Amino acid sequence: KQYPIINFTTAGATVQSYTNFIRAVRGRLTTGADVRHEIPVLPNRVGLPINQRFILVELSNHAELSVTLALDVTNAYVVGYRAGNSAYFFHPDNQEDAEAITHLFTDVQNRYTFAFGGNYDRLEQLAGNLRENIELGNGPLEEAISALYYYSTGGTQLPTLARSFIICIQMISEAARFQYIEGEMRTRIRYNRRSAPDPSVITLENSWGRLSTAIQESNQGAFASPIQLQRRNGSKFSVYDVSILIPIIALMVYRCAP
Amino acid sequence: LQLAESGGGLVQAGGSLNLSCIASRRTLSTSFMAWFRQVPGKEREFVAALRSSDGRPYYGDSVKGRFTVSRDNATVYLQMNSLKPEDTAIYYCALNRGYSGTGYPSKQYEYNDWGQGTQVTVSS
Amino acid sequence: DVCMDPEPIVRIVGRNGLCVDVRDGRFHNGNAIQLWPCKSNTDANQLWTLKRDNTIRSNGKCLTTYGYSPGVYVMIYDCNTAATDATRWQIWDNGTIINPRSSLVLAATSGNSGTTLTVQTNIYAVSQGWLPTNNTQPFVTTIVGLYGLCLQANSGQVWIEDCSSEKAEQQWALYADGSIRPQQNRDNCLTSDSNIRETVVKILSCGPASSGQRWMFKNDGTILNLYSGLVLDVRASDPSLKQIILYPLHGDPNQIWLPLF
Ligand SMILES: *[C@@H]1O[C@H](CO)[C@@H](O[C@@H]2O[C@H](CO)[C@@H](O[C@@H]3O[C@H](CO)[C@@H](O)[C@H](O)[C@@H]3O)[C@H](O)[C@H]2NC(C)=O)[C@H](O[C@@H]2O[C@@H](C)[C@@H](O)[C@@H](O)[C@@H]2O)[C@H]1NC(C)=O
Ligand SMILES: *[C@@H]1O[C@H](CO)[C@@H](O[C@@H]2O[C@H](CO)[C@@H](O[C@@H]3O[C@H](CO)[C@@H](O)[C@H](O)[C@@H]3O)[C@H](O)[C@H]2NC(C)=O)[C@H](O)[C@H]1NC(C)=O
Ligand SMILES: *[C@@H]1O[C@H](CO)[C@@H](O[C@@H]2O[C@H](CO)[C@@H](O[C@@H]3O[C@H](CO)[C@@H](O)[C@H](O)[C@@H]3O)[C@H](O)[C@H]2NC(C)=O)[C@H](O)[C@H]1NC(C)=O
Ligand SMILES: [Cl-]
Ligand SMILES: [Cl-]
Ligand SMILES: [Cl-]
Ligand SMILES: [Cl-]
Ligand SMILES: [Cl-]
Ligand SMILES: [Cl-]
Ligand SMILES: [Cl-]
Repeated sequence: KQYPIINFTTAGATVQSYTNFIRAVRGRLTTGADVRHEIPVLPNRVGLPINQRFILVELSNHAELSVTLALDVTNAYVVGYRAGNSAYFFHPDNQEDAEAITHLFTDVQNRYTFAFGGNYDRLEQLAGNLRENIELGNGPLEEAISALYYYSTGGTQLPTLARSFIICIQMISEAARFQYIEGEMRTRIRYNRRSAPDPSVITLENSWGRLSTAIQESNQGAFASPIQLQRRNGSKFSVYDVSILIPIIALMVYRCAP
Repeated sequence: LQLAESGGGLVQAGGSLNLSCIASRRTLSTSFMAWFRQVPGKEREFVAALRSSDGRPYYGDSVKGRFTVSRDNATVYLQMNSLKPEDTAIYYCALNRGYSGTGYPSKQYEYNDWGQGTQVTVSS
Repeated sequence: DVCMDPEPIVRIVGRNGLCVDVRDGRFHNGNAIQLWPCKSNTDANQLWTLKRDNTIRSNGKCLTTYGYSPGVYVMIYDCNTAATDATRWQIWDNGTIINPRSSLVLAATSGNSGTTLTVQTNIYAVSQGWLPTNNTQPFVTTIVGLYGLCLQANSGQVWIEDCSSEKAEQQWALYADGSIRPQQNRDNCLTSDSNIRETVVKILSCGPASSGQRWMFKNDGTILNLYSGLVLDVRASDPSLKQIILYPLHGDPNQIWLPLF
């Protein structure tokens, strides 16, 4: 038995093929039975059976290379990937997660757990660049797939690996989490442009956990305290209520029970 | 890479035709497909284009809502309706690669791959 | 492990961007609640505590409906001597504030400062749209849809056009009352002349604050006219017709939008 697999290729990618990809990812991350203030909640980690813990994302590119990312359904985030006969995993946060990832890619020959987790701070450190200076788009993703692939054969060094994780995590995990960020990647494909995410995108990414908490702990959608976000030009504004977020956020991490 | 046009022929004023443009091969780097037309002694005139990334259509000035350019699973079509004698011309399908930005190529010199053209003749 | 239920203190912003306001800052029982320009200070009469018991309180007293039939006024009242059912409210995700006992909704039937608030039969009109928040300004955004094109206002007409960040006519003010207003004329509103499919949407005066002027951004990317159930739709998926219509939900690309700010 294998976890559910969703496919995307950069070769000939269109606005439609990327949209279908992201929608299929969301459909396998959660059933949609738990919806709060019209925003779907991901499954609760506690008591989630191991056979339901992950989904796989097989990426292919024009160079006819493939890698398979593993995503944790409880937070939509990349935990590792497989290239050929090797698997690679971010440093687990705890003992239970360390056991959990042994259920991924079980027939792979070699397995490596990195010193670093997948948080942006460290990946930016390793890449030598902040998110605001790493271009996203179909071109960057095509290159990230090749980089991820050639890491297994010795052809990719760590800073390029880190940059490739940053590209994939935003174009897959953050796009699944946010219609807004899916729309941003849609735009890059639409106009065949690559560009770094503007401050509105970065701040949404940084705020996903706190937004999930604020919405689920709200009194009927009104927050106990504001969440500060940014416009595309970097100016700041505060959000006190779920209303404006309904078209912006597509998935939330499970914080508590209704 | 070869493009082939089909579907030209004879009709009378007010009639309709549907042209098709089939590539010999599918390349995945195409940015725009386009239809042009040419009569003797005039330059080639932009008729219609289709943006590959999302299917957005574009039309030349003299096709005044009368034509529809479209794409299918696996071929680009030009549906021509309410044809006037002024639409008689050789019609060509063309391909553009590597375009980047929010606009569209609409001039003959912006498309580098060309079919041989199919003749359209409108009676009366 | 149940979610915490806090009691936020917020303004309540509604019709034309005005705030729910205990008139003159006086708190004797029966004093009217009104629309008033949103303050920036800490005055109690515009700061509402959303209590766990479904009351809405200012300076410790309750937002209270005078009665259970359409058109009666809304007042401040001692929470324990008021009729309990008259102090109960639910705040809906679609912006409605409803009194469960009567099923009537908080309303401002005029748009002027000083308008006394009433309870009314729910018709999801702009006069019945509210937002609990301390944001006193509308959310200004572009609205992107089919083929990446931008919703654009041209006097009374609305259509989708190639996006340009230089174009004030492509900027939209998302008001607390559910209205979508062209940034260059905040007295105008995205308006459907009826609740019926294929009505061409226009830009008209916000004066009626009607059911045809209230819109909700849904989680699936559609922009929904609450009262009719119909969504904003690029007619025949053809931008060249320069017509946006109401149409039943199907979720194809000509019904999908995104607020890009
Ligand atoms: C991503 O790509 C993989 C590989 O192509 C997809 O899995 C494959 O799905 C096929 C069905 O779409 C399977 O083949 C068919 O089997 C049926 C049996 O009745 C036959 O009728 C039919 O003619 C085909 O032979 C194929 O076995 C399978 N390959 C695997 C699992 O390695 C994958 O599809 C997704 O996973 C499978 C397990 C099914 O649940 C699909 O419904 C599901 O969509 C692709 N992912 C997506 C999201 O499309
Ligand atoms: C929207 O703006 C209003 C006006 O500033 C904010 O109200 C203020 O909220 C703070 C903290 O929530 C209140 O302070 C608290 O006072 C209690 C009572 O002693 C104390 O126990 C707490 O530790 C804290 O100091 C403050 O009184 C209140 N101001 C008022 C009512 O005039 C409001 O928080 C904003 N709402 C949101 C969601 O941000
Ligand atoms: C505006 O928001 C309100 C509240 O979210 C919506 O009203 C609610 O809509 C749901 C779904 O239509 C109703 O669900 C029903 O629940 C009852 C009892 O739980 C059950 O008998 C049905 O099987 C159905 O599941 C819900 O009752 C209803 N009312 C409340 C108080 O939640 C309202 O529809 C929204 N208006 C628009 C135009 O979207
Ligand atoms: Cl390492
Ligand atoms: Cl940097
Ligand atoms: Cl133009
Ligand atoms: Cl011929
Ligand atoms: Cl008083
Ligand atoms: Cl009573
Ligand atoms: Cl006034």
